[PDB]
Parts: sequence; structure tokens; C-alpha cells
Amino acid sequence: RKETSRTATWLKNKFAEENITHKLTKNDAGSKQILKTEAANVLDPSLRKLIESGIGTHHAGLTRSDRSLSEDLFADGLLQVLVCTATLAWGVNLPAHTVIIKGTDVYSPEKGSWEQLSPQDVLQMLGRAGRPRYDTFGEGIIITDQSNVQ
Amino acid sequence: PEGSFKRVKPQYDEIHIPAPSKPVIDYELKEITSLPDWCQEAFPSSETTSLNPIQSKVFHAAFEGDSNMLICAPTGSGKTNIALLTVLKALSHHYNPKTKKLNLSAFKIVYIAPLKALVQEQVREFQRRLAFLGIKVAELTGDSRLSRK
Amino acid sequence: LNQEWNDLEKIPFKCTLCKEDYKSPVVTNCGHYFCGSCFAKDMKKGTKCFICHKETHGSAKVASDLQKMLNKRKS
Amino acid sequence: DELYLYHLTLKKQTNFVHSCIGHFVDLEAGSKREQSQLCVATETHLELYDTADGELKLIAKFQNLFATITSMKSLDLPHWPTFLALTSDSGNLSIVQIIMHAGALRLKTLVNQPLTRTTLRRVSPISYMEIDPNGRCIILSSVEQNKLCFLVDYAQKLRISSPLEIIRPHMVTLDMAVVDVNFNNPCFVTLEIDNAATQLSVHLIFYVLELGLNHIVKKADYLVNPSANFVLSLPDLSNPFVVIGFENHILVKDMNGFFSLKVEIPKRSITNSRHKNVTIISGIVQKLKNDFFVLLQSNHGDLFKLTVSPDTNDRNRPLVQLSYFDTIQNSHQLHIFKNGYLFALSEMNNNFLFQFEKLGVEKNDFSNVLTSKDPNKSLVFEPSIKLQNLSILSQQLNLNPSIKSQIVSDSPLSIATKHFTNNKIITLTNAVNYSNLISTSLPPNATKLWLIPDPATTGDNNTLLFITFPKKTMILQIDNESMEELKLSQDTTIHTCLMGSHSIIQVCTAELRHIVPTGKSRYSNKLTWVPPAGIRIVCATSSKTQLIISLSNYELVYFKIDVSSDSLIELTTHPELDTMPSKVAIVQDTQHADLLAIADNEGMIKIMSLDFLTVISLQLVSEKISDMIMVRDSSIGQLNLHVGLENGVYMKFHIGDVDGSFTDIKRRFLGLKPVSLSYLREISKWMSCVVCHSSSTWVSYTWKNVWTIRQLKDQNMLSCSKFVNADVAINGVCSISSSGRLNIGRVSNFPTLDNWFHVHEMLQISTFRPRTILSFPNNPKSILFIDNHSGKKQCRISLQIDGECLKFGSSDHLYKILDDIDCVSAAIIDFTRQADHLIICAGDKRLLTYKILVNKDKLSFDIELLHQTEIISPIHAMLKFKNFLLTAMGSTIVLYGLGKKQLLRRSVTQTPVSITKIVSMHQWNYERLAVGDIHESVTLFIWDPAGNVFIPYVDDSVKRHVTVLKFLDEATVIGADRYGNAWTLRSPPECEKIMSNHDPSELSNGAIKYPLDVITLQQKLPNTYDCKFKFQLLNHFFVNDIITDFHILDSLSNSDRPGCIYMGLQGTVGCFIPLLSKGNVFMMGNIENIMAEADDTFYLDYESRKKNNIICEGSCSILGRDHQEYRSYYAPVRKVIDGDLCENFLRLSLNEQEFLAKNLKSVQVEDIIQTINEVRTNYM
Ligand SMILES: [Zn+2]
Ligand SMILES: [Zn+2]
Repeated sequence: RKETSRTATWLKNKFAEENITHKLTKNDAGSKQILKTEAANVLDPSLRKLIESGIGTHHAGLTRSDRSLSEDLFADGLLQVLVCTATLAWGVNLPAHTVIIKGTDVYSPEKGSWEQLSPQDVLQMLGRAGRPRYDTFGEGIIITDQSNVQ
Repeated sequence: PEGSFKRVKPQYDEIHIPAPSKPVIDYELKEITSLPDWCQEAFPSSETTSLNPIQSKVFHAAFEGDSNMLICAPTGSGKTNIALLTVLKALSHHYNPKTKKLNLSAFKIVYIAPLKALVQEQVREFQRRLAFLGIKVAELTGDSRLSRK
Repeated sequence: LNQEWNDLEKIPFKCTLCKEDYKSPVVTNCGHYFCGSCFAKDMKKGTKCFICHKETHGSAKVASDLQKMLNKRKS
Repeated sequence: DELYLYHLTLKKQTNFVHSCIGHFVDLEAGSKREQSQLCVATETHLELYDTADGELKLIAKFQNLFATITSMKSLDLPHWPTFLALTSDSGNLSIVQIIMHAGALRLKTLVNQPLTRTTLRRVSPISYMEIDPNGRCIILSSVEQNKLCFLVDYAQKLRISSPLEIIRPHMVTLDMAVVDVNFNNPCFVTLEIDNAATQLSVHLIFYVLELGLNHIVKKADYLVNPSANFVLSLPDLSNPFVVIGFENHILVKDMNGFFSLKVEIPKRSITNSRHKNVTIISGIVQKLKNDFFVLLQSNHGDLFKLTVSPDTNDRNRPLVQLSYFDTIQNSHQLHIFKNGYLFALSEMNNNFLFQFEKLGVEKNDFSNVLTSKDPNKSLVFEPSIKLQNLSILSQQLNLNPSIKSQIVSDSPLSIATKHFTNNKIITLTNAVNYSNLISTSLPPNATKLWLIPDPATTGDNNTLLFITFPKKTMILQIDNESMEELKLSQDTTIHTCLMGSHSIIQVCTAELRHIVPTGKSRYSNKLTWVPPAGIRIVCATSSKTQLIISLSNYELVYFKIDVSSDSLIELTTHPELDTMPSKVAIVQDTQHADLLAIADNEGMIKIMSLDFLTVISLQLVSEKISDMIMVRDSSIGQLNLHVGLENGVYMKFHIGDVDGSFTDIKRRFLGLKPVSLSYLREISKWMSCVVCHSSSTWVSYTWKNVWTIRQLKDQNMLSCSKFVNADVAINGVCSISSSGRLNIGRVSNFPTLDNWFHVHEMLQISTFRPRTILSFPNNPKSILFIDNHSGKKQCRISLQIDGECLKFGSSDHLYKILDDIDCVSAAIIDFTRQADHLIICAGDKRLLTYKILVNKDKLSFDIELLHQTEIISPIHAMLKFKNFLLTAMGSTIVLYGLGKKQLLRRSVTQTPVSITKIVSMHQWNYERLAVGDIHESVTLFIWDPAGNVFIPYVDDSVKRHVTVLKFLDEATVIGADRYGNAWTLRSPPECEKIMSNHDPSELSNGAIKYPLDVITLQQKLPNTYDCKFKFQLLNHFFVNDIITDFHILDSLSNSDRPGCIYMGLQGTVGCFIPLLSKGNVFMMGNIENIMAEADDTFYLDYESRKKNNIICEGSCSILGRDHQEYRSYYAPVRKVIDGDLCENFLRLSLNEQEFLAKNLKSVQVEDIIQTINEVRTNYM
């Protein structure tokens, strides 16, 4: 959950050196006033800065109030990025054209040490690649160590 | 699979694998007027009025036979309509054709799932889709055998 | 400091054109509100708001939020 | 009551005066460094080209500089890109690094050191800048007085030392060329001539910067003959040697005086007519592998090579050798890449890139090679047109001089002009180049047209082409080289499209049809939908997987093909409407589409959502909609509604995806006829444009964050749709002409704001250098051309009507050659209505009149001699006054009629005392004249019948040297200067009342009642107020070209605002557009003020943000110049608001735009950009 808002705010800045707006969000005319009014209902002040800029966040540490809000935006298109945990991939149905899995490392309280992401996860996350109604093909992207590439 | 190529970049090394082409499409996609009238209501036709290819080939195996079945498909391949054919398979035996009602107390059918959060999605679907037969689906909490009723 | 040298309701309920209940309501780039018949007829003469006299451009949204706040139940 | 003008630079000045050789930006490649890349500048303009692909590519054109670049030299400094050091007007030495920022290349400044004052002025140290080859120090000079040397250093940030001065008071300097050195101490050599002396003595003088003591020393000073022209550095000879080009020979000199070696430069055999002493104008040195050779070229273009050889026999001492190379056209400056490639920067036009394979005639031959053994001896050679040693590889078309031109075709705006060294016609147009190929006759009366990749053959190029007629519907089939004919033919076809894969659906007025492929040529119909009661379908639109139809009035019907298969499920439920849908649109690119667009006959548009449907928006627009389309372009992802109208007005709308709002309305007026759009997909990165059918076709693409409707050279196309084929087709498009005739085309050039005019028409050199161009007065555009020989005086004439030239009589040739005539100035004049005559002035002071005869229709031209007339003056100007030649002698005006046996003087007018020559003159409807002078400004006249003379009524205040002059209007005038100014003069209203209330005969003598004051000015100032009134200067503005022609156009491409489009010498086109608002001129004004000092604003924010918490002051202008100071220059601007500065606002990042715009209480950035962009779209 913590890496989420960290990755989300890192991208938000990484654009600020170069380009934002037209890349990150849509036209400012109508949609910004839609995003503004919907960004005033978010409970955690962290997200309020992100969600205004076009980067959403979905993790169980958020109340069901906002985790619905972040989807309604991202469903209608007002968000170009949604940084998530595995929680999205299981219960919620939220298709998108592209899905990036950043890092394969997860902690296993059984073994008391870090491990690699499991196949039934990796297969499950990429189930959200592509939207059946629109896109003729989905795209997954996996960013990991050289050793995992095997 | 052919078409794969590696771009060597300074920090990292990409591997692009191209997307597969759609398969060779043949035989017949099964029809929604081809179902027994009692099970025709379980499949809303408006978006389909047919079965996709995966559920089309498994039909004669599943719904027309009792044999063991191992169906290996991709993700998002429509399990919920597949395994529901096998449900409707076992429902026909205990089903009375004469009176449209059904014998409830005769049978149990058990749907395993890997996670609890993934159970509740299934339970909602069997509850909404099969509600017309008065079949009650429920998750198994079984705590201290309090729910045995 | 005012320099000469240099639950408010801002929504009238009856129209400024019909002077009647809002039916098929309309939003502009202002907070203006009209009937579908209202706004179309004003542009037959006027270039701008019946109120601001700002540029409407004939731009009109379906105003359902009006019917909401004109519901007793809001949305 | 004023006149407020807006300036654009349509095509930028193309005389490239400076070049530099390095590696500037790393582009497209993570790590690559290669010295092959070059940047080229001209005064204002600057550009960057690449090489190593074997052919010179344009990479970037940068923002508009607004200064005068007086030198440019790459400095490559040790320990890192190279960044071109750039000195200009403003007296700043500005070291600029071209860099990648945002998504496009920008030109970023590092260090601008102050020097002297702002203007181009003799003392100020620019115009000669030469750089230590290693990058230790830059050195600058002036002509006369001072020379500076700055000492470069690199650190965490680039750092300049304080300058190093030497001032020699009376010495005007020529050719500063600089010696390489191995890190010893930087030296340089100049040819200085003293300004105050009894005799001309021009002497060569060496300077050595001594890094040890840190000052510039004068080492050697040698007096050489007065002929000296240029210096060049010889690398090593292992006390450096220089090559000094004199007139008819070369020397080399050592600094210590030990060696002075003469080599008499070779010569041509023929020596045509005027032959100068020769000289040497360029001289690179390119050394490799002990091979030392230098290319050294002369006036005539001849190109020589030297080597310096040890001369083993005598001692080891120099031997110098001149031998011959390929030659070429003259070259301002030469450069050789680390590749074998050679770049020659031509002076008169058309720069080149050669690679040399042969490397010249070996030193061995004593036949063709000269040596330093005896200086007195002379070789003759025969110049070789074969071009053996070099090879062309590339060219760049520049129009360096453009001495005259005409406008042909107002609406698309074509300009006809010549080409100076090539002498071929060049038609420079604004439109979209549309090539035509394989037209074919279609049966009569077709309307629309469609195309679908043929579902029958899956994995084959075959493609269905549909036509439609009002009664009938035709179909056809397509594959490479194979075009053949072949499904409901008895009813009209509203819409037809593909669904999913391998399916078709054809909507016709009375009923739908659904088709699928079977086998090859057979297509079954799986189903047919029909109106419930029987009804006519008004309009039908579709998507990839989706479909919509609208019946007569009541309801709308919705189809979706079923997934996993091919099927159409109708609704169940069908929505209703208030009024009749006229037309409908839905995006056809994507396999699902939100937001249908419904139109009405009532004249408004509603939007629809696909919760489900709800009408989300309205626009109320004028006339009934004739047609509409909706398109999403990938880059911005903005979803655009493209709405034609009936009556000719075209419109466009930004659409919100989520909300459905209508914003950013963009209208236009194209032709007069309902519009009916159509849609395509093209390149140049991929792109999409919607052509528009009217009296003429307009394509309406959008380049990055602008959009430009234009026209297309094909008069019209009734419907147009994309096409893909072999012979290899990109941009290929098939369409139906307004004659109703099927044909193919390839749309080629699009006018992006960067280029905006597309030119259309071994080593190629013509002997005739063009002179003038004429147009027949009656025949609207049939353009005549005249040239002149460089050599024995001779003249050719070439006519063209419409597209391409004419033959001469029955002759092979398409031109005529007159002998012993050379044209000082010519005009064609119709003395009578039924014939046309040509008038030439020879230099001999003879005025010759020919007669033009077109056959019509052979068709060919004949020219027919008549008279010979003797004249006192050279006649620099003449024109058509009523029935007559109005010719201007040096002092005086003469008005000729036509007579047998000669032409005879029907009138004469002596000029008032000031005017020595008349450089040009122009009229207003036979009533008035306007007469320019060389030195004095301008005068107006009136034709007085019964007096038979012109009587001057108005003069000017200030001295202005006119090149050309016109009338925008009857009281006003537009002009130019030799020096670059462009001004407008209005005659005062005091004089307008009078000239309106009287008959001209009164002015000369008789009673005009003049106010008390005006007379007292005559007596008090007999010289100034002679006339007696003065123009009030109305506009003045400064464009560094010399404007040759103004063309006052009534409109440009149906625009309302009449423009006046000028064209310059160094090659240019620009325009002055009047702003008719009082509202716009305010806004545009505010935007010019915003962008004008931006570099000051950024700098004040940086200073004050350092004080409490874009480094250089000239950051945003890249050079020091203020705008008003530059654009003012000779005299202050009046009403002309610079629209080429306002246009840099498009090129800034959004952060900077929203930073600058904060200064306005008024509208937001988006509305600025709207305003700026409006001028190209709607006003031209
Ligand atoms: Zn109303
Ligand atoms: Zn208003």
C-alpha cells in the first residue's frame, strides 16, 4: 500500500520535468471541472493531490467510498493511470488496455522472508489487460530483474 | 513464439513478444434456442444469442455427458457459462419435466475457488443468474458448525 | 476596503423566459438555466445570455442536476 | 480612421550566409557521436541539417530570432556537444547550445557577453569571427578600430575570460582568416588596409595571442601588392604559412619572411566578354594521411587544389602546385566533413553536398600542373562540364535572388517566378499538392463513393469500390493493375460499411441489407431489415462493430453485431426524438463508440450517449446542416465533430468525451454550395484529414496543435476516399471529379506553418539570367518571361498561358531569341483593345516594340517586330496609362501613344526640382499617379486633361529610397526602401476635401482657395512645402529584406480581409493583413507586448526568486535585441503589429505560456492561442 502512493507521486513529479496535462489528462475545458468536483470528495489528502493530476490509487487501506470514486473516474476515462495492489486484480473487474507489473517481490510471513510473485497472481493480474468491448488486443508489461526473466 | 525480438538498452533489456492472431474459426457456435426451455432463461441472449468458441466446443462433452472434464482455457474465457452448463447438466436428472418445479433436497454441487474474495464473486453470479429456479447458493463459513441448517 | 477609483439561491425556479417550471432543463458555460425550448428561442435573436450577456455560443448542456436540485430528493 | 496592419512571414528568407560543422544534438540515438551534422544561418533565420545518411536532411527549424546574425562559428572545446558561437547585431557575443527540451528541439543560450552598441556599425566588433581550432579562444574584429579576443574555458558551467583588446586606429580590415596551431599559442592573420594614406597599400599582418603574458602581440607585418583579396591558413609543414589570393596569382608567405612563393593561377580558354582579373574566393584545407591538399576556388566557379611538397632536389623546401578540379557554381564558404562528403554553400542559390571519389590529378603530371619553380608561366585549360571528381548526392532549392514575380491564381495563391542560376520557371503555391493518375470515365451523375477492404478474399488486396447514383448504384473490384466491375442496384445507397470482420451492411432508403462473403464473387444476404409501416430512412451511420439508422422522423434504431460471430441484434428498444433527424455521425475508427451525434432540420445539433442515452448538449447554428462527420485523432485523443453546412460555411467542434460538451468552435467559409465532407488517413508521422467538397476542395488536417484548412490544386472533387495499391501507394486517394469521372491521385505536400508554400515546376547552369516577368492586361493570367545573356548582349522571351509554356510558331523551341537587344525594363501594353504589344528598352537608348500573337489553338506564340524609337534616358519604369505607355525618363515623365513608323510623344511633364530619377511608378484608375525617386521619397500627381500634363499635389517629409510602390487605395500608398523598410503613406484630409471639391485644371493656375496657414508655409519654407501638403506617415515597419514587389490582393482564398503580399530579394513572401476590428488590434497588441519582453520578465522573476526563496538576460530572445529596437531600426514602427513574434507563443511549453499569460486580466491561454491561430485559417 505504501509503495502505491510512492510510485504514484513519483510519476506525478517525473512528468513535471517534462510534460503533464495533455499527456497526463484530457482537455481542461469541461473535464477539469468534472475532475475538480469529484476530487473534493476524496477522504485521504494524499490522493486529493494525485487524483487532481490524473493519477489514481486503489488499495484496501482506502475506504470503500474512495476506492469506488477512483474507479468511476478511471472507468469514464478521467484518469490515465491507476496504481494498484493485487487487490484490484482479484475481486474488482476493471479492464484497461495496458497493465504493468512493477517488481516481482512479495513478502511471505510463512517463510519470514521475501519471495517472487506467484504465477496464479501474474496470470490473474494480466487478466485485466485489454477491455473486451473496445480494444482488439491487450498488452501486458513486466518489469523485473534479469534472473526473473527466465 | 515467432516474432519475438530483444532490444538491448543501457539500464535494462526488453523482450517484445508479438500478439497472437485470432485462431482458425470453424464448426458452429451453439445457439440459445438449442437449449431445453427450462435452462434457456439462464443465458441472456441479447448480448450473445450464441456461445463463444471456448464454450461452443465443450458443449457436447459437458452438457450432453457425465464424463470427467479437464477444460484448460485462457483467462477471461467465460468459466461462468462453462461450469454452469455442467450445473444445468446435473440439474436435469433431479428436474421434473411434467411439473416445471424441481427437486431441491436431492443434490449438492460444490464449486471450489482458490481465494475467499474470488468466492464471493462466483456466489453473486449463481445467485443472480439461477434465481429463476429457486436454487439457493451460499458460501461455506461452517464455523463451529453453526450454519448446518 | 472598497475602491471606487479602480444558503444563497442564485437559481430562479420559474424561467426567465417561460417564467414557468424548468422542463427539459439546460445549462450553459455560466450557471444559466433554461428550458430546451427557452434557450433555442433566445438564440433566434440574442447572441448572449438573457442575463449575463456573456457568450453562450449556443452551447447548452442537459441540466439534469437542475431536476435533481428541483427534486425534493436532489440527485 | 487609421490603418492597422498585421505582419506575417510566410516563407522565410533563404540566402544562407553562414555555416558550422559540428555535432550539436544527440537525436534518436541513446549514445551516438559523429561530427557529421551542420547548422546553417541567414541573418534572421537559422536551421539544422544532418548528414551521414548520404543526403542532407532537415532536422529542425528554430524560433524566429529577431536580430541580424553577423557571424556563426562552431566552437568545439575540450572536455560534450558543440555549441555554435553566434555574434550578431546587438553587440552581443552569444554562445548558444541547441538542445532538446519538451518534445522539440530548442535553441538555448549560455553566455551573451556585451560588446558596444546595437546596430550594424563599422567600429563594432562583429562580421569577422574566427575561432581557435582547438577551442581555446574566440576572436572577433570590426572593420576599422578594434579587435577583441575572448578566452573560452569550460567548467561546471561554460566560462569566458574578460576580453583581450588591440586597437589600431585607422586600419580597415579585410579577411581575418586564422591559423591552426598545435596548442602552442593561437595566432591569426589579417589583411588590413589603411584608411588614411595617400596611396592604397594593403598589408598582411600576423597576431599572436601570448597565453603566458596574456596579451595580443603583433609579430610580423608585410606589405603586399594592392590586389590582395583573401588569406588562408596552411596547416603545419611538418612559423605558419598563409596562402594569399591576389588577382591573377597566388602567394604563400611565411611569418618570418623566409619564403614568398608565387604561383600564377591558371585560366580558362574562352574568356567570355567581360573578364575580370580572376581572384580566389574560398579555400578550404582538408588533410589526411600525410596528404595535405587544399581546395581553393576562383570567381568563375573553377576549383583548384594545392599541395605543398618538400622539393627534395634543391633542399627540403616548399613546392606549391595549382591543378584543376570539377568546378561548381560559386560558393560563399566551403566545408568538408570527416566523411568524404563535401558541402558547398552557394552564394547565388541552391546549396549542394558533394562526395569526391577521384581526389584529383596526381602531383606527378607536368602537363597540367603548375609549380613554384618559376612563378612566371601560365597554363590554359578547358572547363569540364562532365563533373568527374565530385558527385551531386544532394541539393537544397533556395531562391536567393527573386528579382521580379507575379501572382497567378489569387485564391490558392500561386506565385510565378524564375530561378536565377538555373533559369527555370518556379511556381510557388499554397495548396495541397494533388497528383493525378489513371482517370477513367464513369457514367453520368454520380454522387458519393465508398471503399471497403474486400471481405470475400481474406488475406488479399482485393477491395470493393462503391459508387452511387440517384437512381442506380454501381459496384467495382480492386487489386493491383486489375480494376474490374461486378449488392442492391435498383435503390439509392445512404451508407455502406464493414462490420466486425468478413461482413458488410448496405443501408438503402427503403430497406437495410446485411451481406457476408461466400466463396469469391458471391455474397449472400443473411438478412434484410425493413421499416415497420414502410418509410424512407433519412440517414444512417455506423461504427466498426456498431450501427445506427434514423427513419423518417419518429424513432432511432440501434444495431450491434454479436460477439464471437457475425450477427445484428436490433433494439428493442428504439429511442424517440422531438424533430426530424437530418443527419447522424458516430466515430467509425473504433470497435465501440460512445456519443452519437444527432442533427436536425430545425438547425441545431444534439449529442447522444452510448445511463445509456441522454441528450447531453446543444448547438444552435444558422442554416440547416448539409453534412456531418465525427473523428478522433490519435495524438491528442481529442474527439472532433466536423460539421459541414449548406451555404458554404464549414465548422468544427472539440467534443468532451465524458461530458459531451461543445467547445472550441472553428468556422470557415469555403466556396458557395453545401459542403458534404469526407474522411481519410495520411502522413506528411501518421495523420487524418477531412477533405471538404464545395466549389473547391479543402483538406482540413491538423499538424501538431494547430489545424489548417487549405485548398487543393485540383479544382474540385465531388467525393473522395482512401485507396491502397501497387504501384506503391502511400497517401494515395481515389475520387470522383466534378465532371463525374473516376480518377486516382496522390496527395503530396501539406502546408504546415513551418514551410507553407510548396514549390512546383550533372550540374545545371543557364547562361541567361532572368530579368522581368509580365502579365497580359486583358488575359487575366498568362505570364510572359524575359531574360538576358551574360556575355554578348542577347535576350530570350518565353511565354506561358495556363499550365505549361508554348511552342514558338511551328518551331521546336519553346522560346524566342532576340539578338542585339538587352532589356533594361519591359512592359506589355495594349494600345488598342484587340491586340497586345511588347515594349523593351535597350541599353543603347532605343525603345523597341514587338507584337504578341497567340495562335489559339495550335497553340503557340509569335513575336513580331515593328518600330525602333530613340530615347534620352534609360527608362527604368513604364506602365499602362489610359490608351498609352506612361514611361518615365530619368528626370521627366513622357506619355506615348502608338503611331505608324514609330511611337510618338503624346505628352511630357517636367518634374519638380527634387526628383533625379524615377525608379518606379504606379497609378490609380487613370486619375492619379504615384512616382517614386531614387533618393527622395515619393510624389502624387493628377492627370489633367485639357492641360495635357500632370500637376503634383503632394510630396513627402523624409528621404526614402524606393524600390517599389503601389496604391492600396486612392488616398494612400504602400512602398519599400533599398534598406528594408516597408511603409504606408496617406494623403491628408485637408487635401482630400480640396481634391474632391475641384476640377484638376484649377491646381496649376487659377483659383484654389488655400487656407491662410498653408501659403505662409510656402513663403516660410520654399524648399520643403513646395507642393504644398505632405503625406502623413501611416505605417512603417522594418523587414530586413529588400522588397521587390507588392501584390495587393482583393482576398486570399476567399478570406474577407484583403491582404497585400510582398516578396523580397533574398527570397521571401510576407503579407500585410489589415486588422478590421478595434477589438482584435487591442488583443494582438497585448500579445505582442507579452511576448516582446518575455526574456526580461523571466529574468526579473529569476533575480527576485534568488533574492528571496533563463539565467541570461536574453534567454527568451536568445540574442540581446529588444524587439521594438530591431523592428524599428531606421524609423519607429507605427501601426504594424508583428505577427511573427506572436507566433512564437505557440512554440513555448505550457508552463511558460501560462506564465506569460498571467499578466492579462483578460482571457486564458487557450483563447490567446485561438486568436493567434485565427489569422492563417480565416484571414488567409
Ligand atoms: Zn422555460
Ligand atoms: Zn451568463
